[PDB]
Amino acid sequence: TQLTREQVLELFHQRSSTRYYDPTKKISDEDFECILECGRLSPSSVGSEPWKFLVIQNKTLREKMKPFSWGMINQLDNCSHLVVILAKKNARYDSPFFVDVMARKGLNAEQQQAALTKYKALQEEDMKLLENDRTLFDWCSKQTYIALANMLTGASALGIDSCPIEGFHYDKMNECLAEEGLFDPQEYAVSVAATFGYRSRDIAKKSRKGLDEVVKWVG
Amino acid sequence: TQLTREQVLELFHQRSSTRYYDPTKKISDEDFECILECGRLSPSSVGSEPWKFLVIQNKTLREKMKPFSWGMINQLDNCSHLVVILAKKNARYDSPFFVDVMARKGLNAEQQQAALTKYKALQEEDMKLLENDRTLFDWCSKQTYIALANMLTGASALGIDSCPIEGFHYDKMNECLAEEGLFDPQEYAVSVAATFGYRSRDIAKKSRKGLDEVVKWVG
Ligand SMILES: Cc1cc2nc3c(=O)[nH]c(=O)nc-3n(C[C@H](O)[C@H](O)[C@H](O)COP(=O)(O)O)c2cc1C
Ligand SMILES: Cc1cc2nc3c(=O)[nH]c(=O)nc-3n(C[C@H](O)[C@H](O)[C@H](O)COP(=O)(O)O)c2cc1C
Ligand SMILES: O=C(O)c1cccnc1
Ligand SMILES: O=C(O)c1cccnc1
Repeated sequence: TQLTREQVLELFHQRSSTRYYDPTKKISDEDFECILECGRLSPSSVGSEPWKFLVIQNKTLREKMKPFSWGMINQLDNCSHLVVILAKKNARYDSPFFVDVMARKGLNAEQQQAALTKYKALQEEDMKLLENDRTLFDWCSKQTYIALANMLTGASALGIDSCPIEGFHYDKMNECLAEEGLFDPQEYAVSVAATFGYRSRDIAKKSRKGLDEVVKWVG
Repeated sequence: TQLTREQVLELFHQRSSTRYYDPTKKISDEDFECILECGRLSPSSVGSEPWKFLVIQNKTLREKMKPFSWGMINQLDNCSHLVVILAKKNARYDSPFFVDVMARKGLNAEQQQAALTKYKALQEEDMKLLENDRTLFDWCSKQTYIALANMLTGASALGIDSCPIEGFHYDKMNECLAEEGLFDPQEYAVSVAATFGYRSRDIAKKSRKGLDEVVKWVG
């Protein structure tokens, strides 16, 4: 709730990508539930929350991923928890998906038509998202990277290590998960994944570009 | 550095999108540098770190933004600080950008050709990023939304309010900032923005989907 600049900086400095997990250690259900809340409570463009969190504790499913998940093949067997994040497909301003968005905010027929023209201008004019399906999906997939970032940070504040994962064949992971009946492949598609647990090895040297190279002040 | 579940949960409940800032309150330079570090230290796919943070404190430049920034119109006049986050364009596995990435990790000719083979498979086969410029750019822009999320959360743990911003004409924001010579428009393009300051109104309550609607457990 309140931290000092030296605790805040250390909290973001201390989080590291953990590629080797201790299979003997596992996260508590209350610890992981608060990690998932970090995700659920994340902000998202126009309150869209275009995400779904699949928690893959089934061990037969983890083994089936191994062949096309080179980024986490040596993490799938030992991590305590695995999360695959999906992003909403085709979240157009006039889609049922956005009727639910407006409905969660209690919008009358007039409030909805004003919000609808705002969504349209955002998607069609401001960001040019309705050229094809991939650009619109990537917009919701961007929001899911917000939830991903917050789950990593919330985990690291609870002493739990993590690794974000993109190292897998999207097409094969999509098919494997949709054929296992875990989501409707016309409404959602995989966006990014993440492992959680406790490090087995040591945490390496934090390496990033300098602050003076990545910031330009405009005064 | 270490928080309890009540503190972590409260940290993500307390962060809210602030549309109304107190113009008499400014964030100190030391507080704002610690917010910028939160972004700099964020994880990124293959350590790409594909972001640049523009801090727009010039009030003439802010005023030039108001006509096409409906999402931020009143925030531009009262927020303490404004950050426009750029994402790298054309970040192909065989680009100079990725020679810099490999160079910061110190790889020899053998390690660079092995890593280049992994970047190739990741970008071309696994994620299908190389079918046009937009898909490759949107990959880096997803990374920058991680940096965005960490800046919002790091700011709120310091007691500083914020609001992520997508509500603006992107084409016109790219042009306006490139005409001030702030980046090379063939190397970078605007990804997302954020305002920071101290709110003038109180936090309204979280409205999110339930944990039971957005989490699917597979045991
Ligand atoms: C990427 C992104 C862009 C956003 N753009 C704007 C914006 O332009 N203007 C605005 O007022 N709010 C914007 N929001 C704020 C969201 O509406 C807000 O996150 C959501 O309604 C949830 O509220 P909370 O953030 O207050 O929890 C944006 C949020 C995100 C994540
Ligand atoms: C979106 C995303 C995907 C990532 N994918 C993988 C991955 O598949 N496998 C992996 O080992 N690390 C992956 N990483 C970890 C990064 O390589 C790591 O974050 C970065 O190099 C910085 O190191 P640090 O996080 O330990 O500081 C990923 C990171 C991000 C952000
Ligand atoms: O998220 C919002 O509420 C929002 C986004 C863009 C423009 N106006 C509002
Ligand atoms: O970020 C990495 O280190 C990474 C990303 C994808 C696949 N393997 C490694």
